[PDB]
Amino acid sequence: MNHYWGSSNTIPASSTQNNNYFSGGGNNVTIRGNEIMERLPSQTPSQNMVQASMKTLRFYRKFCRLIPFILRIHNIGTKFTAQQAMINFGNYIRERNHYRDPGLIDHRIQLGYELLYEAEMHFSQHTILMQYLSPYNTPLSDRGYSYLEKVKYGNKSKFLQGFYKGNKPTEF
Amino acid sequence: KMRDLGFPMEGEEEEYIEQRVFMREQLPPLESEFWKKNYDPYEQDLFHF
Amino acid sequence: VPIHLRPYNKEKYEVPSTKLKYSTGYALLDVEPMPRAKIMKISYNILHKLKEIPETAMYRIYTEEKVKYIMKLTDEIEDVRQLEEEFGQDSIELFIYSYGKELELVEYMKHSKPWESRPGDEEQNEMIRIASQKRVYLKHQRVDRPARQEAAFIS
Amino acid sequence: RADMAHSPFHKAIHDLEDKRSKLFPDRRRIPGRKAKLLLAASLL
Amino acid sequence: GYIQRSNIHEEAPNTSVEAKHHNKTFYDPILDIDEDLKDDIRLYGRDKPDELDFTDVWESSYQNIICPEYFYHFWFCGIVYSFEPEWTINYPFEKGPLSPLFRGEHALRRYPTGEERCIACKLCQSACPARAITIETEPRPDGSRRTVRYDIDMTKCIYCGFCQEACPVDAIVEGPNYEQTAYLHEDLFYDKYKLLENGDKWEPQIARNIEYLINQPL
Amino acid sequence: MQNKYMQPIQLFIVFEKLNSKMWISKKLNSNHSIALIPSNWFYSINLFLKRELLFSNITLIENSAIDTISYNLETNQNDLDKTNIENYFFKNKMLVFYNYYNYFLKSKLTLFIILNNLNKSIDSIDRIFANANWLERETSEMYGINYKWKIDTRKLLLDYSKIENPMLKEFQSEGTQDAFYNIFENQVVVLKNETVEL
Amino acid sequence: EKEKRSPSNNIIIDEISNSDKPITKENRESVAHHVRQQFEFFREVNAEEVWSVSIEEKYNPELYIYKTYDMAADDPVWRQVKLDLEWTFENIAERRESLGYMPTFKGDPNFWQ
Amino acid sequence: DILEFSRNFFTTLNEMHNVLTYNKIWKQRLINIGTYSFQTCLDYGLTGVMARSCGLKRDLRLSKTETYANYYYLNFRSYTGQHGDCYDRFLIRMNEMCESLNIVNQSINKISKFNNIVSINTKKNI
Amino acid sequence: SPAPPTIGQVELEPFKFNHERDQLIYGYTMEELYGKKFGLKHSATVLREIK
Ligand code: SF4
Ligand code: SF4
Repeated sequence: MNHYWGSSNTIPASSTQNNNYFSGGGNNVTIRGNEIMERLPSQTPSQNMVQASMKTLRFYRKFCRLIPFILRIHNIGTKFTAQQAMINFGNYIRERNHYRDPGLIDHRIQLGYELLYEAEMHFSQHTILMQYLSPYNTPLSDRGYSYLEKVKYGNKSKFLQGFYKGNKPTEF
Repeated sequence: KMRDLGFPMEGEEEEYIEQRVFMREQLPPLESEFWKKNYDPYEQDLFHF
Repeated sequence: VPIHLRPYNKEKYEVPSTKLKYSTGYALLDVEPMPRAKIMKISYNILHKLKEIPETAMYRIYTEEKVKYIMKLTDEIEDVRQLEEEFGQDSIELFIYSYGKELELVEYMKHSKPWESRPGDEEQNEMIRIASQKRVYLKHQRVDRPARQEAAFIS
Repeated sequence: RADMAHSPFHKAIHDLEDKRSKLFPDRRRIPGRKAKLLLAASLL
Repeated sequence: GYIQRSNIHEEAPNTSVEAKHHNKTFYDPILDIDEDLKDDIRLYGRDKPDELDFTDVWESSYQNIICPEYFYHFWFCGIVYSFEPEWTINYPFEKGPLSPLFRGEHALRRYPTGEERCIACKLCQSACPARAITIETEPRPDGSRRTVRYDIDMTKCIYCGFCQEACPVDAIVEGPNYEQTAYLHEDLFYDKYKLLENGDKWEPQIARNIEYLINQPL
Repeated sequence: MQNKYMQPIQLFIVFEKLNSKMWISKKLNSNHSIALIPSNWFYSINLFLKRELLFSNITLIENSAIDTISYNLETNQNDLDKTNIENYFFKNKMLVFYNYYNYFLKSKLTLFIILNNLNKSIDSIDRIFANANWLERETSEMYGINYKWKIDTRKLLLDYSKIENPMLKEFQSEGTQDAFYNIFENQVVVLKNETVEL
Repeated sequence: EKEKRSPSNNIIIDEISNSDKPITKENRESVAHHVRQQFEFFREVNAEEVWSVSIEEKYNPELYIYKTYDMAADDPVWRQVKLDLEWTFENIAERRESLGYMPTFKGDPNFWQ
Repeated sequence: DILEFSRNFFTTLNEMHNVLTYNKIWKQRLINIGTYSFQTCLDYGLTGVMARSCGLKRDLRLSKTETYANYYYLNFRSYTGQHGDCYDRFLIRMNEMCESLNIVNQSINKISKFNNIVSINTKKNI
Repeated sequence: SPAPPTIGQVELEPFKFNHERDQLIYGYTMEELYGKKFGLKHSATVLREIK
């Protein structure tokens, strides 16, 4: 398969062997490929919501399979575990659940594959790509956190918390 | 097969090998390929299995 | 008998020429010793390939007319220099290359069917029709002072 | 015509034989002279 | 294009010796020997001539064995090109050639009486392609309209001179100074004090240059 | 005018099911012809162009898109007729234009396509013209165009780990993020931006 | 009567060419006429360029060949250009030496009263 | 001063000429490198020096319908290669520099006043 | 309808190799079809000097 994900795009086990003798093999799913990606063709158009949902599920599965490799190569394993990163990106996808245009979904899947490939080949910076794996309402695991506003504004509603803390600087 | 394709068959002509192996563009696909109904990868039908 | 309905004459066209250019003006383009024979061959092959397109389609009619024109012109001319003076006053090699390119369009047009309509034509025509119309503006419109709003009283 | 001989646009038209001789080479290279000379000299 | 041309062929000039503009020695038999070399097939493609010759044999033997590229280029570059005098301009002690139009450091000018030329018309602010000029205006207690703020971000400026062209009283100018290198980013935030002192320091040269430029149309 | 000109009318002769709308203007070169093309025939039309005689010696010069959802005449609003090409910029969500040059006919040909679907989907021609790869990639990333049957759909000029279409009219030229160095992380991060205004 | 054209005329409007011969599917001779016209236009548009197209150049090419240390010496036009430059310099030098002086612009602070 | 620059630019261009053009290393580094024909030259939208190297005669200044700014009414040459490689592009660039010098000279001549007033007797300039 | 003449697949290419040319010129030679190719045409003086 003349593609970056092809079954023959694996790194050889040794300099004289693709795998052990008597057989062949290689890992192309949980790690990056041997040759670099040179083209990423368009997603085949989806005629209904079922195909788009299948595309989303398969993209999420590929992302989940690639999480541990990304965490290891980017040195971000202490901020969150693999499962936490999967859950955060699933929260992202859930926030994108209301989509109902299959062409828009194909475009989004193309963009997601592109960003995943950028992450897995050290094109992007870890402090930049971590914005998609970060928790929504929880502190990161690599540092301490402040619970001051939890104690002072204990039972107060969201409106009161946003009223006591302004929305603009006060010097001017 | 190479001679039928048009590859160089002499030492002197090999200097232009690329002109016969890379510089020729691939033919564009027919529009019937775009007008297909399903685009799933092929697999064996296991009805009787 | 018309030339396009006349069997290909190997002896008439495959004749050496004593007046050929030293070279073409293009890199990796070789002078063709017998260009008229090649033109006749490509024209006949084009007609045979068109034999599969529906006869009522304008693609077939247009291509057949152009091929007939080219065949008549190249048959009536025996000197390559005047033939090259026709067809854009350039190297005949470019013309032959482009005509060989013309060969494949017959296969490419079978699966595209320019003679058959498509489901999306109606929306395109509607949006074409909508675009061109008189476009007045809200200002420059006459507004008069409304009459007094008479008050209504309940019983 | 400024790019062909005897053009009125050209200015230096009078006798410039001395300047033309001084500014440009006066001998034509002939193939094989250096090759034959150098090879024979090297062998000897 | 927009005119007619009955004859598109530009005929060659008259070649007769009787003609007034006859140019002898235009064609040199020693130099113009292109008829010798024009029939070579090597100049038209990848093809080879019908017959090779011992002249080509000798040329190849000379090129491959003697290797003239190590003595031709070496001598002809090294010795001769090193004989030429140097081109260096001693920067601390000499300056490169400029012009009175040179666009350098911005300055605000004054009338010969000491009055500010700038009347806060804000044409220079809208003329700036980089949006580097900020102006605020209040009526001065004597009644004249003057800026209470006129500042230029020199890190935004592209040194294009659109502002000095837009000024209708020649208030803002680009001076001849280019040695304005700063150690802090805040040293390049030019306020009215800086531009005014730049004008008060560089006034003679700016006046001379502007005098010449004004006299040019006259 | 003062030169030999002919319309590219054979294109609509072969494609018998298409309306023909062509323009010539003195604001363009005297050999430049502009035509309107429906979106559902673009791939077949390019297939015909690439191979048909007196069209085969053609090259793709330029490709881009126009966001006409905010197109308004600012002056001379009463000097518009039904034949003006700008009359097709109204009520139309998106426009796409391609510009080619033909060496045999020595002609410039511009083709305009009206996109009226919200997802902005159109077939790609980078399998026919090798120019269209980078051009279409840049157009797709700038204007959100969804190209189908494209060789490469990756971003061309935009930054990593970002999804945006900066050339839409809704987008402000200052963007939404800024890049700063973070001491607490010893690496560059992106933050919501506060910018100066003139 | 409502439209200005016959029902068999497909030319809604033609300002570019003002053509009176519509191309129609029914009339096959119109296709032949259009083909003849387009080939004639091909020949004529390629027969009007002053530099791009030249059959005489195709049959009698003129080449530039590098043969000496001087790039200009391989072409008479460049030699003529160099001689013209020297001629202009000599004329300027003699014309300026004849006068004996050179007027100059001298600054005047009286300009700034 | 522009004419002075042109006269000395001839010499500087010859100086660059004699270390590169006939150099064996330069020829072995540039000849038959990156060779392409007109078909690629059309597929990838190549224009300018690259298009003149692929063999195509395409100059916007010399085009009848596409010329601009006095170019159509001058007299200069343009150069096309016959191999479509790096050597052709190098030679074309050098020759284009020379022709640019020629065009500048022609323009200066077009804004020049050559003839003068001569005395009725003795044909002496005044 | 008469059968059209056959066109080779490698035919219609812009340029030809040695065996392709051999296919094309089966009845003739290079000189009879293409003409004569000349390397260099030295003048009488140059030839005399070379000898
Ligand atoms: S352009 Fe001149 S006059 Fe106007 S606000 Fe600026 S400095 Fe003042
Ligand atoms: S020189 Fe140009 S960019 Fe700089 S302040 Fe003036 S107008 Fe703005």
